[PDB]
Amino acid sequence: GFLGAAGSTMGAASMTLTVQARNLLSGTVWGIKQLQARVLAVERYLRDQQLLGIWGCSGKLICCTNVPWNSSWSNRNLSEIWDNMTWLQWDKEISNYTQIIYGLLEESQNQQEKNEQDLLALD
Amino acid sequence: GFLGAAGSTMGAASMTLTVQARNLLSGTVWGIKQLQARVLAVERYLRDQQLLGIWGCSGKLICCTNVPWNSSWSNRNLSEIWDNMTWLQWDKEISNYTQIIYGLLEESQNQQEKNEQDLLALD
Amino acid sequence: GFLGAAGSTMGAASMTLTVQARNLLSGTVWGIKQLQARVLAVERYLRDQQLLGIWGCSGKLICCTNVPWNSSWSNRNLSEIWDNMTWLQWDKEISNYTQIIYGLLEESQNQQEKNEQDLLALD
Amino acid sequence: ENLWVTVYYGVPVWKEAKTTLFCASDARAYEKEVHNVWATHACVPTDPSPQELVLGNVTENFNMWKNDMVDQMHEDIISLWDQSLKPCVKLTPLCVTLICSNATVKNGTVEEMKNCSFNTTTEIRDKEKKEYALFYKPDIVPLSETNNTSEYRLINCNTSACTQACPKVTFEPIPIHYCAPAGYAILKCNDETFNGTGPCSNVSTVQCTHGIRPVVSTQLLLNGSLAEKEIVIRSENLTNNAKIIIVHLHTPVEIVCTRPNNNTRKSVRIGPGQTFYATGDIIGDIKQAHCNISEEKWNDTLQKVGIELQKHFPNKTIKYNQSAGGDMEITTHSFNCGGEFFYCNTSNLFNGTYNGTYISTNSSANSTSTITLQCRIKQIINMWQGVGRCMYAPPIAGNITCRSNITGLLLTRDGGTNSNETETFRPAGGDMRDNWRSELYKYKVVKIEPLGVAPTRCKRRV
Amino acid sequence: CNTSACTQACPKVTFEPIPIHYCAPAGYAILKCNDETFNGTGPCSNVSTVQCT
Amino acid sequence: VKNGTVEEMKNCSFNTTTEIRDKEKKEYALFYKPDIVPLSETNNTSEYRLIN
Ligand SMILES: *[C@@H]1O[C@H](CO)[C@@H](O[C@@H]2O[C@H](CO)[C@@H](O)[C@H](O)[C@H]2NC(C)=O)[C@H](O)[C@H]1NC(C)=O
Ligand SMILES: *[C@@H]1O[C@H](CO)[C@@H](O[C@@H]2O[C@H](CO)[C@@H](O)[C@H](O)[C@H]2NC(C)=O)[C@H](O)[C@H]1NC(C)=O
Repeated sequence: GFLGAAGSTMGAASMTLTVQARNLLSGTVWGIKQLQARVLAVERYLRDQQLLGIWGCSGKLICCTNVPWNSSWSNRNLSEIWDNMTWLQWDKEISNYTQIIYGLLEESQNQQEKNEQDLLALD
Repeated sequence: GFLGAAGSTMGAASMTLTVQARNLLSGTVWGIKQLQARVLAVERYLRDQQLLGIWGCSGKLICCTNVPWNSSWSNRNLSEIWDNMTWLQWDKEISNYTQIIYGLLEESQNQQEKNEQDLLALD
Repeated sequence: GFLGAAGSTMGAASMTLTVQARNLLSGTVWGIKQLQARVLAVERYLRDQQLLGIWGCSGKLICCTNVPWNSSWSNRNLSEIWDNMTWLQWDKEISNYTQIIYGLLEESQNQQEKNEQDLLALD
Repeated sequence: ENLWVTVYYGVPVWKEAKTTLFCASDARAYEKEVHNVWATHACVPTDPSPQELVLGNVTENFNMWKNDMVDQMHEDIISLWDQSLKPCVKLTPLCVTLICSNATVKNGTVEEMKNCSFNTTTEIRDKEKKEYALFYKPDIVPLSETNNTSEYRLINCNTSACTQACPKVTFEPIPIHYCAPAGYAILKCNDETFNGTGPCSNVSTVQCTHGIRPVVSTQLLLNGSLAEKEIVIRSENLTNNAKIIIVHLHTPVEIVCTRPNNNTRKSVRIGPGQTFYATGDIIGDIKQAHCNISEEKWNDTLQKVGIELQKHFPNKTIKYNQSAGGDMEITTHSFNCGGEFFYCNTSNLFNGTYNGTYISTNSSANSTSTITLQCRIKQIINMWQGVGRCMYAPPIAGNITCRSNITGLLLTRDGGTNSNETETFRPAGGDMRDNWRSELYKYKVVKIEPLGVAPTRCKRRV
Repeated sequence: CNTSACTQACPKVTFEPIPIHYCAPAGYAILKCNDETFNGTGPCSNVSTVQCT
Repeated sequence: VKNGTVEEMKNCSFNTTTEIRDKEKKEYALFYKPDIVPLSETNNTSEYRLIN
C-alpha cells in the first residue's frame, strides 16, 4: 500500500518505508502543464534528496544523528510518542521547530566533516 | 567506447563500467516531444538510482549483498557464467526471476538497517 | 550569502559550502524556453553529482582521495595556495589540467573498488 | 532518558495543496475516423489494477464547495472545447437578406420551421447562386424594425462569429478519470452519510477517480452516480436562499426523449472545399419532439425528496412550483443528445405539495399514465460565454430517441416573512460548475511530505 | 476550388534535399549492420554502435 | 473645420459592410493627414486612401 502505514503508531509506521518513496512517471502529454507536473515532481525529489544528503544521510531513510534533543521542543515522555501517537499528529505538533533542527543538523554535519578531515590528515 | 564491453565475457565485461553510465544532454528543442526525451531520460536515471539505493547500494556500481543465491534460478556452475557467457545472454536467461531477487534485496536491506539501528542504540 | 565566500582565501572559503549548492525552482512558465532553464539546470546538477559519485565521493562535499599530486601541475608551495590565493584565481590557474586529474580519479576509484571486492571475497 | 533527533524519510504525512491532475480514459478503440472531443486526444489510458486502500485509523476533514478540482475540470473542458472548434469551418457568408416563406408546411401546434432562400457563393468566389434551407424559428430574427414579413436574418452577426461543429466529432459524454501526479494522493470518503462537510470516518487512498460523466444539463442530472442508501441533500448553507441546493437521488428515474420528425441532411458548398449542412426537407408528417417520464415514480421520488427536506424544515410545508421566469436558456431544461440540442419546458413536472402526509399509489396495473414535456430543438448554441460561445450544430438525418436516467435535482428556495410557512422550491440552473460539483464531492487531493523528525535514543557511530 | 484551399509556397524557402542525420536520445543506442550481403532480415555478423546516422 | 496653423483632420466618408455581409452602408470618420494619401497620381482632391 502507498499509504498503508498511515493511521498506525510511530513505531509501527517506521517499517517498509520504501513503498512511500517509489513514485514513478505517469500520464501522456497534453500541453505544457502536463510536463510541468513531471518536472516539478523531479525538482521536489531532488530537493528532498539534497536536504537529506547535506545532513550526512545518503542512501538511508533512517539516520541517527548526534545533535542533542532540546526538551523545550516537545517536553513529552517517550511513551507519549512511539506508543500511541501517529505520524500526522506528531508532524502537526512538531512543525513549529523544523528550521532550528535543520540548522543544527547542517552545522553538526559540517563540523563533523571538518573534524574528520582534520583528524584523518594529521596522522 | 559506449558499448566496448559488449560481446566479451562477464568477467571481462565487469570493467570500466563508468563509461556505460555517462549519458549527457543532446539536441535542440523543436516541439514538446524533443523535451520529452530529456525528461523521460532523467526520470529513468532517477528510477534506476532510487532502485539501486533502496538495496543499500549508493555511489557504487558493484555491490555485494548478503541474500543467499537460490540454486533453482540458474542451476549452472560458476565456470558456465563468468568464463564464456556474455551479459546479454545471461540477462535473457535470468530475466524470469528479477522480481523475487528485488523483493529479497529490499527485505534484506530493511532488515539490516533495522538491526543496525537496534544494535547501535542499545549499547 | 549565496556567494559570501567569494573573494576570501581558499582556507577561509572552504567553510559553509552547503549554501553554494542549495539552488531551488523559480519562475512561471511562458513558452518552452522557461521550462528549458529548469530541465537544463536539473541535467547539470545530475551531471555534477554523477561525476562526483564515480570518484567514490557520494554525499560529501570534501573528499580526500589517494591519487598522488604531480608537482608539474602547479609547482607552487602550500603557503602560496591556502594562505592568500582565492578560488577563482586558483581555478583560472589550474583549469589546464582538469582532464588528467579526472581520468586519474576514475581509474583510482575503479581500482580501489576492484581491490576491495577481491580482498573482501577471498577471506 | 536522553533523546537524540533522528530524521526519517518516506513518512506518510500529507497536507492540502493545489495541483493539476491528469485526465484518463479506458482502452477505447479508434474505430472509424470520427473521434470524441475529450477521448484519445488529450488523455492517457489507465489501469484499474491498483485498488482503493482503506485507512482504518484516520480522521480527515473534507470540503465540497471550497475545492479547486471542479474549477480545474471546468477550465480543462473549456480549453478542450475551444481547441475542438478551431479546425472546423468558420462559415461566414450565411447571414444575408434571407427570404423566408411559409412553403409547404402549414399551420399547426408544432414549433415548425421556416424555408429560407438566399444567395450563396459558388465554387467561383466572384459568382453567386441561389440556395435554400430550413431553419428553426429561434434561429431566425427579423432583419429590421420596419414591417416586413418576408426578409429575415440569422440570430448571429450582431455578436462574435460562429463556427460550425465538425461532422467528424461526437459529443458522447464518455466517462473519464482524474489521476494525481507523482508526489500527490487522492483520498475518497466511503461514508454514505456525507452531508458536504465535516470529518470522514472511512477514508481510502486511491490512484484515480471513478468514471466522471460530462453530461450537459441545467435543471436535472442525467447519467450521474447513484447514492448508496438514501436520498442525500447537499447545500452550502440552507439559511441563504441565493445558494443552490443539490439533491442526490437513490433510485434513478427513466426518461425517454424523442424527435419523431424525419429530417433530411443537405449539403451546400459554402466556400472552397468546405461544406455546410442543414435541413433540406421533412419526409412525412410534422410532429412534436417530446420527453416522457412515469408519473407515479416521479411523484414517489418527489415525496421522498419532500420527507428528506422536512428534516431541515419541521414546521414548514414543501411546495414545488415552476421556474422564476428568465430566458429560454435559463427556464428550460437544456441538454444535448444524439447531436441535437433540446430545450424542454419542465413546468408540468414541479407541481405538487407535501405538508407531512404520506400518500402511496397501490395496485394500478395499467400504469401507463405518463407525463410528457414538449421540447424545442435549437441549432445555434451559446452554452459557454466569452470563449467563442456561438456554435452551429449540424442536423442529423432520421428520427432519434434518447433514453437516460435522472439521478439528481437542483433547486432554489424563495424568501418570506411574517410567519410565512409556504416556502416553495423552484428549479435552478445557470452556473455549470454545480453540475460537476456533485460528482467530485468525495475526492480530495493532498501533497505528501515524506521528511520527518523524531526523538529516539541513538547516536552516530564514530 | 472544388477541394480544400491552396497555399502558395513562399519564394523565400528552398526545397533542396540537404542531408540529415538521426541521433538517439540519452539512454538509447543505434546499431548499424556493416555486412554488405544484408537481404533485409536475418542476423548481422558485423554490428557497430554509432552515435548518429 | 477651416484653415489654421493646426495639423487638422480630414473628414472622410466611405462604404462599410454592415451586419449583413452582402450589404453596405455609408459611414464617416476623422483621420489624420499623415494617415491619408492620394489614391492615384492623377489630379483628384476628393478621392483618398489609407497609407496602408
Ligand atoms: C423552399 O423554397 C425553395 C425556393 O425558395 C423551393 O425550391 C424550389 O421548389 C420548387 C417547387 O418544387 C421548384 O420548382 C424549384 O425549382 C425549386 N428551386 C430551387 C432553387 O431549388 C423548395 O422546394 C422549398 N421547400 C419546401 C419544402 O417547400
Ligand atoms: C425512429 O422511430 C421509430 C418508431 O417511431 C423507432 O422504432 C422504435 O424504437 C424503440 C426504441 O426504444 C423501440 O422500443 C420500438 O420497438 C421501435 N418501434 C416502434 C414501432 O416504436 C426508431 O428507433 C427511431 N429511430 C431511432 C434511430 O431510434
